[PDB]
Amino acid sequence: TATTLNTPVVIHATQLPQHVSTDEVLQFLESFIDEKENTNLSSSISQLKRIQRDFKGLP
Amino acid sequence: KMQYFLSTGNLVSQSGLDLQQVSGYTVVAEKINFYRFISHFRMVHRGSFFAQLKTTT
Amino acid sequence: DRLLNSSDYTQASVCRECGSILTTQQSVPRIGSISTVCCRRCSMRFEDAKKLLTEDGEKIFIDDSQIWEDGQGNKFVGGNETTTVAIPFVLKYLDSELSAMGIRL
Amino acid sequence: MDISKPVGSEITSVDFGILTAKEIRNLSAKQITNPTVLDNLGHPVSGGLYDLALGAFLRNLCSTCGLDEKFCPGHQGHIELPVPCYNPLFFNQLYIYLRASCLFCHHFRLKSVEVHRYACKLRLLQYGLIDESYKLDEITLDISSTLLNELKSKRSEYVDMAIAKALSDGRTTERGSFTATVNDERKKLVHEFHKKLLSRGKCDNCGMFSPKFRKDGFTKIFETALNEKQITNNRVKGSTYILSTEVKNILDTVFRKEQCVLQYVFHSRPNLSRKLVKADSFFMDVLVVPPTRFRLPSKLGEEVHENSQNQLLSKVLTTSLLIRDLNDDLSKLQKDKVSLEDRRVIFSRLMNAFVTIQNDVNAFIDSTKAQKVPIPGVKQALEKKEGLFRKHMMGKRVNYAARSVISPDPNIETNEIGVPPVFAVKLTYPEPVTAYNIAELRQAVINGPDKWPGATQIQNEDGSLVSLIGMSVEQRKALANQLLTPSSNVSTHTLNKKVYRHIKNRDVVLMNRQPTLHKASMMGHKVRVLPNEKTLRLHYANTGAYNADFDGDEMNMHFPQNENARAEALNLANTDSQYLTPTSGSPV
Amino acid sequence: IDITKESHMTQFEFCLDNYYALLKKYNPSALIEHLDVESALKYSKKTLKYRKKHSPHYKQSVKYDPVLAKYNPAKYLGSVSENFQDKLESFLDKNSKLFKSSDGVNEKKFRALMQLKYMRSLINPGEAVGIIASQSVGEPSTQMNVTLGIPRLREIVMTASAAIKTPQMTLPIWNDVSDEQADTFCKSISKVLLSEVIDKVIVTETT
Amino acid sequence: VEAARNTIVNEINNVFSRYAISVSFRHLDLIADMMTRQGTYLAFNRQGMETSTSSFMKMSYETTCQFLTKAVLDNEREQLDSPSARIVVGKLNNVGTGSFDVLAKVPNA
Amino acid sequence: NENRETARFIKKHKKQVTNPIDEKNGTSNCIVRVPIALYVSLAPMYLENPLQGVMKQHLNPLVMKYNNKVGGVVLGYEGLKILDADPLSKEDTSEKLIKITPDTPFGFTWCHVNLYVWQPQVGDVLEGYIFIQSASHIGLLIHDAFNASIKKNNIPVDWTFVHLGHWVDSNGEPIDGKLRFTVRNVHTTGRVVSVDGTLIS
Amino acid sequence: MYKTEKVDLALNRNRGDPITQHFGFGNDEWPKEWLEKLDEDGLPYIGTYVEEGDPICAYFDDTLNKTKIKTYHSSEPAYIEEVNLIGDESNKFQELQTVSIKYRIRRTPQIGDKFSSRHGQKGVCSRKWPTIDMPFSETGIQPDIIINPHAFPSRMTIGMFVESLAGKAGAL
Amino acid sequence: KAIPKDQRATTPYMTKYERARILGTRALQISMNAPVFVDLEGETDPLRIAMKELAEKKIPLVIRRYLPDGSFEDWSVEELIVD
RNA sequence: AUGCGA
Ligand SMILES: [Zn+2]
Ligand SMILES: [Zn+2]
Ligand SMILES: [Zn+2]
Repeated sequence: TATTLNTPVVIHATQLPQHVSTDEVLQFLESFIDEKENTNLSSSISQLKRIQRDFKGLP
Repeated sequence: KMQYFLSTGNLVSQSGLDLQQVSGYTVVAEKINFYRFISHFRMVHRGSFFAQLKTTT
Repeated sequence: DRLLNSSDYTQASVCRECGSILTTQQSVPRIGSISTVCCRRCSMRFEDAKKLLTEDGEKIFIDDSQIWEDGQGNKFVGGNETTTVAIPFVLKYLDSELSAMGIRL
Repeated sequence: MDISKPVGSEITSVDFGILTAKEIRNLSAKQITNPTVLDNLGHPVSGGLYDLALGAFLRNLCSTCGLDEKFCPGHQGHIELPVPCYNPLFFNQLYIYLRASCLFCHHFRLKSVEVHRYACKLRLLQYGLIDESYKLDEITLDISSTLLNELKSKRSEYVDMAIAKALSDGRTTERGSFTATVNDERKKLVHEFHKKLLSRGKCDNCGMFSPKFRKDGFTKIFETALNEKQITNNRVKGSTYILSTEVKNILDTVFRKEQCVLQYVFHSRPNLSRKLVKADSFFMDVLVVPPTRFRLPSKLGEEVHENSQNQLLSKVLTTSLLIRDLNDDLSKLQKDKVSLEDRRVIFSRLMNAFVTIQNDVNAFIDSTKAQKVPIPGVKQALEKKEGLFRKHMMGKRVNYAARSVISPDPNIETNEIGVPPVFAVKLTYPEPVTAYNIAELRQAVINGPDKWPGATQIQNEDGSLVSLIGMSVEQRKALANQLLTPSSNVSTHTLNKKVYRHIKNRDVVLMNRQPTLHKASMMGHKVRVLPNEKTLRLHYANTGAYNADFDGDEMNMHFPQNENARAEALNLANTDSQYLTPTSGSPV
Repeated sequence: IDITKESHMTQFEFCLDNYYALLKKYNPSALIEHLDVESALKYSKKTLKYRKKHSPHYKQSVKYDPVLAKYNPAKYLGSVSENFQDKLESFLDKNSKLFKSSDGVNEKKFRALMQLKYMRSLINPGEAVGIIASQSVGEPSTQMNVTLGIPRLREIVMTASAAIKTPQMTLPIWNDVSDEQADTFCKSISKVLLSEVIDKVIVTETT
Repeated sequence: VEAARNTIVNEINNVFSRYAISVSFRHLDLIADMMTRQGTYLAFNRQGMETSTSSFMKMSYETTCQFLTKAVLDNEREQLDSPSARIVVGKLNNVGTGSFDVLAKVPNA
Repeated sequence: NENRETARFIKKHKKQVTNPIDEKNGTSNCIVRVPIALYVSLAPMYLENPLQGVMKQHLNPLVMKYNNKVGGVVLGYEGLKILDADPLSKEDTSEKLIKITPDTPFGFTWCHVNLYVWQPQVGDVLEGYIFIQSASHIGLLIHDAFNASIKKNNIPVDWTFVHLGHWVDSNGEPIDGKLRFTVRNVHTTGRVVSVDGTLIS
Repeated sequence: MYKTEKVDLALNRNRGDPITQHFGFGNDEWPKEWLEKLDEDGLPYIGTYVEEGDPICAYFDDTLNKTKIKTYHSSEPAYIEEVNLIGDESNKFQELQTVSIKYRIRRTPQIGDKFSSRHGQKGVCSRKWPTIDMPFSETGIQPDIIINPHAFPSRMTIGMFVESLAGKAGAL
Repeated sequence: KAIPKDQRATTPYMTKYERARILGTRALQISMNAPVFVDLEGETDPLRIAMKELAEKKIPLVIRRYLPDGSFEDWSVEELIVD
């Protein structure tokens, strides 16, 4: 991923970030991972599941 | 000096020999055709300086 | 297609913050660092950098002369004819410049 | 070009403007100080014109990016000029402004309130409010400072009102107003302004008698004496050579004291950048160094001759080092040496050296500004018949093109062109492979570069090129079964392979015959490869549009490489769309 | 109007002998749903009235601009130059007897066809008409009392010289002005230099 | 101005008519309108070109350095409209097929 | 004037947030949600899945990856919206419009998306499960995702070795499981992103 | 068509020191298929067919320890007509560093080749018409050349008409 | 800049230049694996395919007619009279 | 740059 056909020309934020709660983070994680599971990114998604597991209590 | 001048045709001297140009005096015999070879020695030029003129008189 | 695409079409670096296509350079990599696009004009000398009154983390890039820079990471690539690059050669000597605008940074 | 490599950062405009020595020093990849060019009889001199910081060379990587001669784009160095000198291109300008100043007050010899009136007109003409610019002249009332300030107040009030109206009315914008008529009214105004600026043959704001300024032509200004009537008039109001340095020190202060008008005098549009107008723009305190990439030597068949830029720039560096040597004389002398007039010769070195270096910078800019076939400078490089702009910008050589003597043939269509199989096998189209063209391109690859509708090369979606110039029928057979392979990298999953197929009977080609005299002389014809031909074959019906005849006429054949250029050459430029001329609409 | 279209735009009789073919090309039923067929035609009727009312150049009743000024000629069929409209109507009137020999075409369906040909003959948005102009003046100038040919064209186009080489002013002479009066006036305006009257000059320098 | 315009179109029409050349009046009429665009008799040489707004078009005709100097001294900005100027920067020419843009309608569901 | 340029350094080099310790007993909320605007390319092959095109092309490679602009490793995206190229179409249309380049079949579009980014800063107190223990570092893993290492020099000498043997804490028992540290530095110039931690502050 | 070439090894040498290149070989490692064109003395066999890429000579420079060759670069094949060894004007130069090689390129009449009468009415050959397809006279012949009649009305080359009828009478 | 759809005032007809660009760009898209919305019917030339797509007006392209002011009119293929 | 082909 090195050129326009893969990488965005420009990225800008429109507001100052918002400190998503643990509960909002977990709900986002579950919705994103669950919606995506239904491609080497899958392996990073597996890491997101570990984050999910770490934000769930136990590895 | 005469091989160089005869090999380029850029004749230059402290009087200019009273001639309107300092190049073009020499031509390759270009023997590609006997017609061309004999024609070179019966060719005469009005000179480059009149080649530069815009008119036709 | 004729006067460009089939002649000297070049994707050339331009600095989105300074509007020139000739200060751009490839920053030097390291065993842990890739080659990164940097604009020389948009980079502070690591010897200054308000260091007397003052880092982001990823704004230091190094020159083949081992020179540290801060910034210069805001340049992109745009399609132009290479002779255009030839213009900075003479024009930049002429003490003038091209501010090649684009996008809207 | 590749359709597989888009960009989305197009240039939308081009700003022009002068550099600054601090900008050059900050961007500069190196200072070049050594008038040497090569070292060890065969090496790039350290910190010289061929230092590797100025790009890659001789398998030496660019010392500024570490990139090969085939990869390094190159980087621009700079020269710290001994003195300041004069920018030739603006020498006519700065000379005018020298003649326009007052030397005892350092103001323009034109009435200050009249100057402010000029600033008003040029401000209204940045927004192109011409009717208001002319309406300003009407504001009218020994003249008190309260009254001249009342004129400045009323005029500023008119600028503020006419602007507030025009921005309210959207009849202009913060970005200015620019049209052919506005440009013309500006040039007219700035001309009359320069005539008023030059008209004052003594000052007015200070009443002082400025000297008459004379010039050599391109390297020296002199300051003429005054008359005892004017000198004693100056006291009651109480030719000399000058250096570029003195001019710079005067013009800095004059250009600062008159910044308020010059803000709009030096911009035809609003200076949004609040850029101060500095005198250092007409003088060169430093000199840049072009990329080595553009300084390569002139090798003609075998002979390697040094670049003429290296020669003129080396002359600047040598002369500059001589002046540096005079500065060595200042470290040398100047302890005190109270009566050593010995420096009377070093003073000849200062005048001669200084005019000499200035002249040599001029010569490097414009050969016709120095003092037998003098290497050309950038001014000669850019202009005349060539004008880099004309010979390599407004027209260029092009790839995917052929030239050949045309031969008649009545059996082809009147819209086709008979392409000899040398061109049919030597001209390619970059065809992306799909499910619908896999058969044809697989066959073309199987044929190889040495057949008919085969294909010379295959460009992967990964960007790499695989030439078929020397592959065997076996290897090309193997690649034919790989033209349709799956994705491999998320970086490339959106692309499909490309095949450089030979020109064939389904492509359109743009034929041009010199005379171009009109658009109808360069039409698109449908390619028909003719066997055992060696000449571009053309139907007789076209010969009255090209004004072509088989006597020996040669034609250029252009092969467009893009579906946009194909569709246009089949729909807009095509011969059938040219059955009538626009001159008269009589069939040609 | 595009020059590459105009050639037959004023050849009505030909279009008539090929009426049904051109009706098959430019069939309007496909297009009559995308445009207006009346607004311009109505302006054409009121303006044709005012135009026949004022059919002296600079004491006419200026009030009605041409239909091309008031309606996009590509959108309301009938917005056409008054010269073309005039020629078309005059053709339909001078051939009413040809309109009494046809299978059945009429000046309203034929006039409709010629208006639609006019709409379909217009220059496309974006046409490179500048370049086309320049080539249409240059290219034919290669075949080339007052200055003629290329020097004359250069004297105008290239230099716009305020000093013509052969400046002339044409003077129309009233119908009442006799030819003999005209020769008298020709003598009366021409310059007469003093040299032109001198026969001999004898200087006897004595000192 | 209108009389000089009609005189131009008549004089050029006479020059071509002398050689029995047909030339559409639309061409001559356009050229005349362009020579009078400022209300005067603005020839087509460098002098008339000075008043045009595209600095690259000036640069690419004649006195390249003179137009460059007058441009820099102005701090001019090129709005990159001239076809020549646009070629200089490797931009789709604004004439003809580049007189407009093409976008795509794409399904959102 | 000489303070415009220093306003340029401070106001251009300012940092947005200082993620605090949750309840002052957890870890810093370096995970934040920030709505951004990106400019991405759309291939023709996704012309029938354009939001999915933008996803598979640009946004999918961004997850679990550091972005200098966002200041962290993108934890995920929320609410993709293609900015319509054409007004007078409300906001809920059945098709959008996008500009195609004047040279290629590729499209370019504006996108608005919320990013979930892990934005750690120096001073943040974090806990990790010990990955490794070598005599110059202790490897840990934050949330089972972020690699972290505390080199011997940044650990208090008052810590105790037990022989790759084992480290024993300053209290007199060997370390085990999780460690609480302050963030000294984050190294993202390499292939991945290593967070430099300290046990001495 | 004959093209003459000078293969010089001093064209820009530098006296005694410089000399080291000798036509021939040394490393053996060269492709022995070069003998297919160059004789064991380093000069091509007079008569050899050569196509672009074939070696026109081979030599050896001690500094490079390599067998080098001067390649032939042309659009068409030729044949070597003469190879002339030049030691001349030299003081010693015994190493035979200058060689003149003449290439013979045959030029068959072909479509596009120009032909002209003694009347300045020049034309390219549009095609090489089959003899069967040519027109044949009742004399049993088919012409060598066919010239379009419509060329004469503008040129008024009627001297060519008379030359045709005079050459016909004079041949008969 | 947005010329309201109710206010579009330009030629209802597709110019030859408009048709040329549409057919070229759309053809190029089909040649880069844009989804074909019509039967390929045997064809292999992407340009003739785009011509078929124009013949059925299935093309999903829009012409942005520029005005020198900067206002523009977004026109569908499915409305601009093709010829 | 000279000559020259169209
Ligand atoms: Zn920059
Ligand atoms: Zn470099
Ligand atoms: Zn004064």
